[PDB]
Amino acid sequence: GDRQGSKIRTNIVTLQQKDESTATDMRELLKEEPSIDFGGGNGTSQFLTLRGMGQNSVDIKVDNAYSDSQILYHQGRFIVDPALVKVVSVQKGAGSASAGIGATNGAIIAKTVDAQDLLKGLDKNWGVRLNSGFASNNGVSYGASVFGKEGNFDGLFSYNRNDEKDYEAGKGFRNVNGGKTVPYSALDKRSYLAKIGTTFGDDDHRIVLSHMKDQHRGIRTVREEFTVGDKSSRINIDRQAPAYRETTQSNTNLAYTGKNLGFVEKLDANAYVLEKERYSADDSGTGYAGNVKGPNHTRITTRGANFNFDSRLAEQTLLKYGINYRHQEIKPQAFLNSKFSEQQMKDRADEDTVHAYKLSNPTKTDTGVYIEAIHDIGDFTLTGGLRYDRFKVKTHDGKTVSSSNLNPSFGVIWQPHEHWSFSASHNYASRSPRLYDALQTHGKRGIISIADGTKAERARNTEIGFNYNDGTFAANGSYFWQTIKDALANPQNRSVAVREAVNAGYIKNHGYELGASYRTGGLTAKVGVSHSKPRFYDTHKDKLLSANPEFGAQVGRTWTASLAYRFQNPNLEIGWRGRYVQKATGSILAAGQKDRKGNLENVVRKGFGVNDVFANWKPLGKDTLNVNLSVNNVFNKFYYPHSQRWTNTLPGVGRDVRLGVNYKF
Amino acid sequence: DRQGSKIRTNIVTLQQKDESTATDMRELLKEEPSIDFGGGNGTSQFLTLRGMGQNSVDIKVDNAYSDSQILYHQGRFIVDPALVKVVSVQKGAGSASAGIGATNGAIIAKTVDAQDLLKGLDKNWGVRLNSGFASNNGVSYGASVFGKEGNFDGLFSYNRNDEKDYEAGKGFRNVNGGKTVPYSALDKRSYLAKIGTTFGDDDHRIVLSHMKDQHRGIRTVREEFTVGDKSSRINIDRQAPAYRETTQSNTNLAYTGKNLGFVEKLDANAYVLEKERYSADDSGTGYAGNVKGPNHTRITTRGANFNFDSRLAEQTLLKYGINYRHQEIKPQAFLNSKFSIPTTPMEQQMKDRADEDTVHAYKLSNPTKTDTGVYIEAIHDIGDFTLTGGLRYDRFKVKTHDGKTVSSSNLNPSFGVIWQPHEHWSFSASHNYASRSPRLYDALQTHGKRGIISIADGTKAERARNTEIGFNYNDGTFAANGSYFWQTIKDALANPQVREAVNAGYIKNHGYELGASYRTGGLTAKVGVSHSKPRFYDTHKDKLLSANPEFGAQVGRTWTASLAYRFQNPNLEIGWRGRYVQKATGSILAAGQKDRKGNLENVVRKGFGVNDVFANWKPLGKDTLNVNLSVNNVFNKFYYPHSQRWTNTLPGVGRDVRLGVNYKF
Amino acid sequence: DRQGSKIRTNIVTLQQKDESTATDMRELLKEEPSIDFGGGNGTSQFLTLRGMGQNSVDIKVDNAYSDSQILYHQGRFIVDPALVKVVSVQKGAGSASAGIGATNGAIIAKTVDAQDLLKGLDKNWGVRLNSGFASNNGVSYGASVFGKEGNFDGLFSYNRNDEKDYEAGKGFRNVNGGKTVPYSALDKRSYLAKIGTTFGDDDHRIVLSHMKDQHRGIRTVREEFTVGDKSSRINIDRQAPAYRETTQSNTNLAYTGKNLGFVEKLDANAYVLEKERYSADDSGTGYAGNVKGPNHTRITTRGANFNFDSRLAEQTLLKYGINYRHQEIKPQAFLNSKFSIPTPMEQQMKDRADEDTVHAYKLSNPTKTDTGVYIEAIHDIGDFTLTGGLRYDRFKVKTHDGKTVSSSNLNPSFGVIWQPHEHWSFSASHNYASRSPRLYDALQTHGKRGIISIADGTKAERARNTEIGFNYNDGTFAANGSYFWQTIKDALANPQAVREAVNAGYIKNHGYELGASYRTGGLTAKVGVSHSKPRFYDTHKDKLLSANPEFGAQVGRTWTASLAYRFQNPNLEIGWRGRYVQKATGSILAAGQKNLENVVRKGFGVNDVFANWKPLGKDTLNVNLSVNNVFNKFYYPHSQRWTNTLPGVGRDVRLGVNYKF
Ligand SMILES: CCCCCCCCOCCOCCOCCOCCOCCO
Ligand SMILES: CCCCCCCCOCCOCCOCCOCCOCCO
Repeated sequence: GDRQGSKIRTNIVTLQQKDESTATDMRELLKEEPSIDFGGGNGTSQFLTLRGMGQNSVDIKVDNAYSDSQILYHQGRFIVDPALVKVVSVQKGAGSASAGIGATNGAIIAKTVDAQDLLKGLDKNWGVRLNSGFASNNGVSYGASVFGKEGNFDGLFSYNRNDEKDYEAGKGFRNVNGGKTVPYSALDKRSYLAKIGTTFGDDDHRIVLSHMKDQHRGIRTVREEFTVGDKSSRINIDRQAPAYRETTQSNTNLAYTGKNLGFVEKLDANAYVLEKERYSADDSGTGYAGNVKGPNHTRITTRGANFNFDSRLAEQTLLKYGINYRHQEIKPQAFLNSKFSEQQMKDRADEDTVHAYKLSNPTKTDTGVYIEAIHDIGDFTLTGGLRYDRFKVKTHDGKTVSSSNLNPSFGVIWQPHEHWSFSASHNYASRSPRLYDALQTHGKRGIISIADGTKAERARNTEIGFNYNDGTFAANGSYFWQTIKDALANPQNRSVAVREAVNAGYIKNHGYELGASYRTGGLTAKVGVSHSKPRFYDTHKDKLLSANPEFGAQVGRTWTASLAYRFQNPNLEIGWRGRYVQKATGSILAAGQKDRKGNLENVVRKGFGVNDVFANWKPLGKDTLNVNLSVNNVFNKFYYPHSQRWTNTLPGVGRDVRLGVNYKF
Repeated sequence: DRQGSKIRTNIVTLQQKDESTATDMRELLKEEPSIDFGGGNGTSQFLTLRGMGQNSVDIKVDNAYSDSQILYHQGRFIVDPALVKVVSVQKGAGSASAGIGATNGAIIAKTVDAQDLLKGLDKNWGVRLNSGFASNNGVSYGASVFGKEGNFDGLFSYNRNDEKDYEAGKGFRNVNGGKTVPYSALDKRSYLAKIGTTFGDDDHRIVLSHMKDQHRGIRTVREEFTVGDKSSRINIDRQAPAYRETTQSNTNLAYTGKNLGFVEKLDANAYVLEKERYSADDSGTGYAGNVKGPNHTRITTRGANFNFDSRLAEQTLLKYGINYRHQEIKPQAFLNSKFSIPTTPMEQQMKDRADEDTVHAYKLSNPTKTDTGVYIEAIHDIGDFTLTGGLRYDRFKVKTHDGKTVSSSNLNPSFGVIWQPHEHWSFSASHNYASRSPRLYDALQTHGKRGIISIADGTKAERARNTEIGFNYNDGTFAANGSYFWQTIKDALANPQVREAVNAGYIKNHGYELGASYRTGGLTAKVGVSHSKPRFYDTHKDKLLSANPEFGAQVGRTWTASLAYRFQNPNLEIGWRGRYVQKATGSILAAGQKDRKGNLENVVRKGFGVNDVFANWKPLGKDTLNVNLSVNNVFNKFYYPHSQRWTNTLPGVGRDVRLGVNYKF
Repeated sequence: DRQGSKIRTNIVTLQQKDESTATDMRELLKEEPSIDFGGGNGTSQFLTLRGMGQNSVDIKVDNAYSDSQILYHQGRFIVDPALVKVVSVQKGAGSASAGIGATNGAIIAKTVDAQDLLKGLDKNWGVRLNSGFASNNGVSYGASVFGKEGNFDGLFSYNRNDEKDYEAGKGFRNVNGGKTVPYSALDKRSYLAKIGTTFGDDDHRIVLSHMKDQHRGIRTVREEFTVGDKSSRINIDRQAPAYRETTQSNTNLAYTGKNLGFVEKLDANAYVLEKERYSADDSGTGYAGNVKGPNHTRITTRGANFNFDSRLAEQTLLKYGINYRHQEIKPQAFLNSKFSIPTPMEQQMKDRADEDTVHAYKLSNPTKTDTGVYIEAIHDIGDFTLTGGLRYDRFKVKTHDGKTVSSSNLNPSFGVIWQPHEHWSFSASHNYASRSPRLYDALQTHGKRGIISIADGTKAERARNTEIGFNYNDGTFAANGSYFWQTIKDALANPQAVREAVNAGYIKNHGYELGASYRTGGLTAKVGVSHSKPRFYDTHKDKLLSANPEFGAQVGRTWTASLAYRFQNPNLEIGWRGRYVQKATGSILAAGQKNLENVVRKGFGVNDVFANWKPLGKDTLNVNLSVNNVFNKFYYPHSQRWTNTLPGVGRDVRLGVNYKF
């Protein structure tokens, strides 16, 4: 099983569990997980943090494809729709050698659903699955899926839609027209999956071809992390200029797995193309896009491939080795550059420089080779590995800078008794600079480059853990220490017309997680707690590190608990679930954060509890029909989650009563 | 049905509807002489019952209904008959169990169910496909899947009707000199999703339902008009056509329990009904505040109804229950601050300048209206008399967009007698009181850019006093019915008095309806005639009632007739149908209506007659396959219907040849 | 087929199309040397046949076709092959039964039917799913449901093809220095709805059918160009991209009765064809009158055809029938009143009197009515088949000023086929046909730029097409050849404040086509070449004929070939396909196009490799892999303007799957 205490949590959500839930986003789906925290709002209003660390350092992997770029820092990076997914797992902090590219701070890892998963409940080779959803606060959802198998072939198509209105925050929230809803938080969210696959050669070989699309549309504000405030605020209707928007994530993926190949005992490979888009119907009121009148379209394309081989050197020792490749390219619609604008000469001088550049699409190439030995001796499992990682960054001025890193990793698990493991690991990993914001790449605000020696961030993550499980009771614990050198955030002047990415500091993180469960005769009891302390230490004279929630947030210590009971007759689980986040204090920046004026901020944030009760009934006895009812945020709590800025941005959803149905025939 | 012609239950049956070629209520209910629809597609249409408009008459689907509107230049939304299984009608003030607002009657529809679709089939699941062509000018299709497992049942239906600009009858010429009515094309879609359980000896049922009904296309600001000459008020610039979606959605939870002791039967309903207007650009829409780019306007209607039947004795039933409805209108944004009165002269701009300040100073909230009623009704059979007594207590509460709140309440008695002396005869009389609360202002004007719309301090509900008599003859071959009615309605409200909603006068209506039918060996013959005379008497100094079609129309005496013959081999029915409306004369306003420049309008409306031939064949003898052929408006008559404005707005559909197949397996 | 190469029936089969990865006609018909398509996506494309453009060549689906256009800066709409079950081609002037306007030929397509989809299945209903992936750069999918109960049948197909800006071949650079062609992305959707009945000993059939084909995306004013440098006439401002939908719809009622006695066969068709352009904002569109906000422009085409075959004797068939078509263009609004000539004085005064006249016109939707009656006798004697025919064609044009002008024509046709041996045919035909004036551009009909009328005597174009051919086929080897000569009198192009459609010259064309094939046990080899020479000759003093690609292009001599092997086990065909077009020279204008242009168009080759696999052996599952333009060749095709408009798609790797159950 999982034996690194709490640092690798495999299959946190299973498809069969997910079908008993009423959630239609990751935020509600992973709320029992204390180290994970989502900001408020719909879609890409949301930021995610893991052990306090943001999506600058934590990735969401679906079918083993992931970008590390972003569209705009006033919104978070795209979070996949769980309707597509069959499993979610998590890996925290710096990973081992087989972990892939950029594993400094960890990842949400998801696999899309397959034909065999959907056929599960049925006694035949094809099937249909319908679902619908109703939410009082305030949405409607449905989907369908058709799937099957003939000879050595299988396939599926799933369409899902979730049409969500402006959500009502908890009690006491008032929106400036004096309503209870959060302006421009409506989103029409659609996804599809198309898969075809073949399994051949004694079932030891499989090729799967997959296309996924995940899309959000609606009238959204420039800056999705805020709504519209009072006309006297910086977040008023004019500055925030809502306009129709679509933001999309698409992935075509080819995947192969072979087993018992003689020359190797298992091989996994993946080649994909991931597209991230922003489309806006009018960008006149969008400063960041260069105020581009009418439709505007921004792309990020990610091409990747991974190969992974497992070779057995002896009954007790496995050798994993492989290679990762990823290329990312950002495409503005048009470069804007030529439009960039008593001793101002120095400025006309600057003006003439920007105009003089001829800009190209920025790219970034990451590649890595790795080996890992996993050796079992006595009731110890020892893991040794190494990665060699290089990147190359070509910014929009054509400037190219690369570097490379050698990253060792060591891990021990000890399992003395059959109910016990204990763990320790010491993992190094590196993470290449990120390209600037895709939406700002047109270069209208000046040129964004990279300094000559700039290098990758490099993490040294040490941690210990234990797992207990005796079949009734379970528990796990993790303590971790993280240092990351050469952190990069905002660019340095070389006057503010031309700037360069630079290493600018270091990062500390440390903390703990506990979890326990109790299982008997239909009763399922659970508790968990997590606290961590991300800190960003400026090292550069112009202090360029950032408290942008993308990097992290100092989240309150977080408790979660659940209590559920499953009746033998009728087949019905009812239960309660709560999440309590304590009061939090302090910026992620050790020197503190400022305020557009430049003034110290006394970052404080309130604790709050959210409580939910739910029910799953299975009127037919099988998992072919699920009727689910939930009432989330029972007490209609008014609150702001912690992973976002601390000023009063976007509250949690007020109370919400949901009825979902899925049905398989 | 024994109130002569005042309650017509099941005017349209599903099995009849499958033999028809109609795709809207207007064509479906054309044999009904008291019902009249204005010209044009979708919400261009106004409906009148006994000459009374959608201000006083509601369409109820699954016992959910709003009384609000989007904009007075269009009619209120008329459900797609593709969704429905039955249509019924109740005219004038209803009895106590009728629900909220029953002063003038209602079209009442129920959506289709699993058991209705399984009708023709000898199994527990099925599919239904349909297809339609219309020469003038459209194409339609749909599919439906439905079934039953254990105590469960469900269905999904999709229907689409893609209609082009229609050609009017002969001699119509459109201003480019074409024969089609500009911007009358609509792409009309509907869905139904339902899931239900029947349990407990078949005496209990819970059904959960979602319906969506949507029209899209390039439509004019003001759908009651097309585009006229560039010299008219209805020219291309003023009418500024643009893409639009207008939508009716309902999620509905319905419960019925039977044989529960003291309660012989219980019916209950809780629902959320959404009405929406979406426009892709509202720059040329004055009424929306000339809002540039996309614009959404919402009306949300939450309701619940509970209804109990208790049996006090074998001949007496007691009905009692409670109705609750909350309506809330949501503009996309209040506009308030941009209130502006042009100079254009005149030299009394003074007070203007003042009013401009008045208006910018408000803070506006979404208007709401809450209606609630408790009622009791006894139905007593003695000798060959059936007596009905009832009472309703109704209250409302109106919160306008300035936050002002005004309520009132009413106690509404109702008495009804049916006498059935012979088995072929009934005679009837009723004396029914009912009330109807003020309507909220137009949803699309709620933003307040044209000024503040409030409600005066003592304003109260309209109150109807409807007396009527009737008879029903039926001997198995020959049938007939007749109704005479008289209607007084006190405290009529129309245009506001910052302006406020006030009571401004009273309404009269009287008239009659006769019908008769003749059925014997294959032949079926029918006739019907109806005439009413709605009159609106001003009481206020500013004359404040309105000749808007919403309120009503003086419609010509209307005759309908049909003759059809069902052959036995093939199973084929061929028939003629005709509808003839005589010339009508006045305004609905007793003192006369005035034309923009304030002059009295000499309201005159031509008579016309429309003839239709149709055929229904059943190639297999069962009802599981219908092939329907029709030609409507055979003589390609050019005319204007009466329920709309009298100037020449939107003509009837010219001649139209239609083919429709439905098939169920 | 026995007219050498002039009539190619069933060039594309449904069964073949299912093994292909192509999602447009251009890639589907690339092995056809006489057909050439311009560069770009959707209506950026021009078609030529024997060097003749869409001004004279039609696309007929289910025997319905318009001859009107939206705007001359884009080509006429080309149907999506996802709808079709067959494509066929008829070149030059047709015989009498060919329909209206058959001066220069037509691509001919039939939409798919229930029986075609049921093909591989052993039951009365079925589903078909498909998906596509394209590296450069798109994704596609669709679904179809279909069946049969008693005497009746029906189908619904939906198809969608979401295409990104395409990357051109190597060395192309776009002005932001990318490799993609700006605004060449299109979201392309089609659906088909059909219901039919077959009755009366299977000798009678009625089919009702509705089809819609639609392209949407951000597109430029003038789709034949992208966006060039800000110093060019094709810069971002002039080209003002904006959201656009362009749509072809057809509702069709079709009847066929057989062996009805005297009448051996009857085919009839009555249909309504809609062509539509919708734009979200036309402010930067000069041609639409700079109409602010949404704008939509329509062309409606109502037609009917009736065709009878009567057998006068075992050896002689008589065909006769009648063709009717009405076309009406509808602007959103006439604009007429705002005509304005920019500000010498002596011309100014003329100018200001001009706008007064324009402003006095009250304008109506232009219409055109075409009708024709025909008879053809087909007579078989010895090993000769002789064909004699006659058409009488009239038209009536009502332009936007209400002016009406008609003419009529009597068009004879003669054809001989001689089949001396069973492996041999030889052919000749001498066919006259006429083609009525086309209405001005739909999108310009508003008349803001002035009034567009028709001169008093103007008449139809009239083609005299003579040609010879041969067909060899012995079961293993096959070859065909065609030579043709075309003269067309009274060509019309550009108008003579108030301007007038006129006859302004003539057109000549000649050339050849040759094909050859070789088929032996799984192996299939094919080659072809085609060369033609369209030439427009001004007759009018103001030189009025046009070099726009609508009318044609001097394409380079074109070679195609392919080589494929089909293995028995697995059921896999792999092959190669080439299309090389030689360098070209010259205008279609005999006197040259203008400031005189020396027209030169470079040659190029395109190579593709492809595989089709049937993992189940039935035709119910096809897995398709192709790589088109393997060597990533950078080029401009010839059926477009010679300047450097829109290049060939670069290299593109595709996988497509269809499955039937
Ligand atoms: C618009 C983007 C969203 C749609 C996603 C689909 C796009 C196309 O993707 C291609 C990937 O292939 C999926 C294969 O599905 C087609 C084959 O159907 C299944 C037949 O195989 C079952 C064999 O028993
Ligand atoms: C200018 C006039 C000529 C126009 C002709 C165009 C006609 C358009 O045809 C297609 C649309 O048809 C829709 C109406 O459907 C009529 C159905 O009649 C068919 C009878 O079939 C009997 C079944 O046994």
